[PDB]
Amino acid sequence: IVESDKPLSAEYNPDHPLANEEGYIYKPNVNVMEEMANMISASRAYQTNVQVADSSKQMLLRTLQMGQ
Amino acid sequence: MDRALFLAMSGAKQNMQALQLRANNLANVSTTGFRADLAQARSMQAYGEGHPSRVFSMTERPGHNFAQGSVITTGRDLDVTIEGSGWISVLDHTGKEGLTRNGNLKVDQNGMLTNASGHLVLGENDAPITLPIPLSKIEIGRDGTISVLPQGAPAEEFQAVDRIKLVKPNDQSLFKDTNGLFRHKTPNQPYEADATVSLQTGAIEGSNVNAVGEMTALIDLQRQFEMQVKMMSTAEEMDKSSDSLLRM
Amino acid sequence: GQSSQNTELPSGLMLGAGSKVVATQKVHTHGNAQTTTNALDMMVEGDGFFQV
Amino acid sequence: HPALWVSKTGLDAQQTNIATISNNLANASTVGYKKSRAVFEDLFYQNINQ
Amino acid sequence: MHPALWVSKTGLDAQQTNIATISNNLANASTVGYKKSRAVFEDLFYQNINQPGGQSSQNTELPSGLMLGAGSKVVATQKVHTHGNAQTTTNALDMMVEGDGFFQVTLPDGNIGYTRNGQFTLNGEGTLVTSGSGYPVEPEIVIPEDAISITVGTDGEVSVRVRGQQDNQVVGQLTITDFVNPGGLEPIGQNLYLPTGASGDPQEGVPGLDGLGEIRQSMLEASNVNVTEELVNMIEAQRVYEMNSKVISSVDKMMSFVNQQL
Amino acid sequence: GIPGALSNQPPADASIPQDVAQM
Amino acid sequence: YELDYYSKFGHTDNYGNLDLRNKPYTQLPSGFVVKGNLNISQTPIKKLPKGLDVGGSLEATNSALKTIRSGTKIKGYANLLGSKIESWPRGIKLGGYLNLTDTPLKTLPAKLRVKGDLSVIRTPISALPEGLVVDGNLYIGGSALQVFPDTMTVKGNIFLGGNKITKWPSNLTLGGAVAP
Repeated sequence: IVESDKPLSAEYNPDHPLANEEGYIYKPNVNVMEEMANMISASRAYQTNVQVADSSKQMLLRTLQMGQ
Repeated sequence: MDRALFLAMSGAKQNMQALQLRANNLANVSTTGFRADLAQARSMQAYGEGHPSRVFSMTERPGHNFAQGSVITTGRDLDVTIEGSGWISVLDHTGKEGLTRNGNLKVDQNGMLTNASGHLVLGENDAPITLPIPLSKIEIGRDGTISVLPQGAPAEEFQAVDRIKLVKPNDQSLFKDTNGLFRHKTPNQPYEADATVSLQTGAIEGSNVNAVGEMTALIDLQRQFEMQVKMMSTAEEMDKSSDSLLRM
Repeated sequence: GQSSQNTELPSGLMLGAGSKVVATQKVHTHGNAQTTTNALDMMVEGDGFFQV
Repeated sequence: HPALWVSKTGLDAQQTNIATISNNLANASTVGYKKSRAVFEDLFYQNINQ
Repeated sequence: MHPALWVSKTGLDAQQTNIATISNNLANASTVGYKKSRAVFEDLFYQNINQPGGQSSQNTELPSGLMLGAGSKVVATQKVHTHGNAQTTTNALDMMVEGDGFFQVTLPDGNIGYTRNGQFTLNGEGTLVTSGSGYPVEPEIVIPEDAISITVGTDGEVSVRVRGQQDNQVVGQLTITDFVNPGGLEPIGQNLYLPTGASGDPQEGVPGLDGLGEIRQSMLEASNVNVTEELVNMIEAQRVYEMNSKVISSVDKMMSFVNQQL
Repeated sequence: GIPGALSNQPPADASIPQDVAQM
Repeated sequence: YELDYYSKFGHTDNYGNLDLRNKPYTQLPSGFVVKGNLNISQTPIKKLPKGLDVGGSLEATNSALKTIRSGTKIKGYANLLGSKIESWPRGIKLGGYLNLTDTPLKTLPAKLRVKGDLSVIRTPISALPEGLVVDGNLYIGGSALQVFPDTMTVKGNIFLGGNKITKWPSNLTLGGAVAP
């Protein structure tokens, strides 16, 4: 697992306990749009590999029945 | 089934908890001497064998907004507000000393000086302040000194009887207890009576809840809550699809 | 209710139950004076109450 | 909202001033009456995000 | 949070501070010797998103060199120490400073606080004290009981008239303080200022020599607030406040569409 | 191996000399 | 290039951990202070500024780090596996281990104290300085060492790593053993 190299989104929360000398606090660089695409892409990619395995499972069965 | 259902469920549950924390601040906008509670999220990774891909998020209360509240001018002698930073020492019904910021004082039939919530206010002797029963004019000093006038006494009899115990400790060492009284995180720690804090007599300090700050937190908590719910839905959708493998 | 013990951490999270009106406090500030021509209406200057 | 009550102090402060002005005008014929002036002063200044 | 949400929120908090300091000025629109304050805004830091290297001059006009701001903030509530108009009163114990200078009073804690308010009076002992809380004026000036009038000269030389003898007897001399940077003084309420590091060391001298102002008796310094300026800036602050509310709802609607459509 | 890859073990840190010293 | 006041602000988290992984920075500001861990691995930095104070750990693996100025303070450890450093300065305040595996290190200051393990694996170092005290293990595998100092203190186990030791210390208090 490799973390994204995007800079952390700095927010001005000067009264926050964790604020730095300039009153900035940093928050994760997670972008909603790309994480939603990953949710869609991973799920659709997961389900199509089940289809291949299920189809490949049938082909092995028909080979067993070959000749009889 | 995939453990991502519970990973997203644990985030959705915590977003509700942070929502309730912000809800208490909005329910307490008009409360006297009320310090708004801060809410944030902490990332705690699930260390163990395997790829480091599962990290939980749980909400916490890192601190409180110790800014000065909105001062209300009431023109009442027994109403005081702390100027700048400070606290008032009071003991609750359990006789446990705790710091408060509610300066809406009152005098009972026995003469003991209490606040709006009934907590006895401490003084120089570190004992609850008791005033002579038949008073005629009560004036609270700017530094906390209490000067009273006996009933029928002439004007030149403004003798002081007590001094309000004002405490100004570090705001990061105080936690809000179960009854709204801030106490030291380290137990059995004495409260030193500071002589620098001042009272703006004739006014009441309101709450420091930033209504916009809570509203913008709400809308972000809603969206993050809804996105994790979609993660729960797509987790069971994948699980249902990956069930025809054993469907020979 | 474990006393203290990491109040700032998720284990020590505390949620309030809301707010309520605790008392309708009477403010006995002295009012102004209404000078009338009636001979039977009377006023107290300061602390004191009529008894009926 | 802090600005709500900062202005509310000004409303109350000016009300006290007007009450003294009316008292001075009411006793414009009183013998041996001394006029009075209301003294204004600002409240404490609070420190914000440092 | 979506970074666009917090960027707009800083604009809302900046205007809230602007509204707070603008209501305080109108509240003290009749205070004697009150100095108006204005909220000073400045933009926050810009961060490189498409180039974490930190070189903002390479391709700044290109997507790789894009920089996004973090919002706005109020950097200071600057006091405008302009001289105010003169109020001519009948009381002989209130004074005024013509030009630069600050009166000196002794606080209960021991140190002295500097004021432009000249509303003074006498206590039971007769010392010159403030008309409000009653803090004595430095240096101490005690008026004898036999005195019938108070005369404060243009250089602060206080003299009283006593019958049975001609010529006024001098009982003290006022002395005012000036600062290199009076805008750096800390307001503490009750028309008092405390010296700070940014203000500089106090410069004390007779009121009328070395560029100092002159003490005027039976005269008061009006507040320098401009009620029309506050109303105009109040109009702008509301509209800027509303505009930052519109974008926050705009971001909220977009994000609500994402999880409702996808 | 991939460079910059995260580890599945608590991150040896500062306080408690124990981590600052033991490799 | 150089690191400015605002350049470092983009590489700092809420706990002041400065991450410069593969960033094209060549130097840090003089008298630099970092609250947390500093990571300068795979960076073209050739020399650390004088007066550097690190509240965490130092990591400069596979980097161009060659020179360190005296007076540097490190609360944690100094991980320099694969750097270009040639000599270790005297007076470095180090609270952890010194990992110099795969480094061209040649000489070490006398009376050096390491509060943890010391790894000079695959280094051309010729002789450990006299008075060297190590509170952890000693790694000398693949190095040019063949003679030990007369007096040295290794609280842990000395690991030879293959090189033949012809001379042993006369005064050596070892809490462990010696492994080839």
